Amino acid sequence: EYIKLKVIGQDSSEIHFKVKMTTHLKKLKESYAQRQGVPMNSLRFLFEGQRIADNHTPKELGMEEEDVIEVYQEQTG
Amino acid sequence: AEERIIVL
Repeated sequence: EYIKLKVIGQDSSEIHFKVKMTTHLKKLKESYAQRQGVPMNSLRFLFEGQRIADNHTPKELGMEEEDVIEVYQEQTG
Repeated sequence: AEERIIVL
């Protein structure tokens, strides 16, 4: 039982991910970062403006089909 | 850009 999530980057590009309700979102963050060629934790991934932790899952965050995750650069000093 | 779906 998968849902599809839509990850939108700083340049408005999109990558979609098919995940289970039990998938640890670390897997999504790592995959996205790998495809951008940057370290995972150099980015911040937000769902409804709130930061996604490594061991969050779609179930824990109440995500549904076609929900959007936004990706921003990490904030700096 | 083409559609990109990654299955985890």
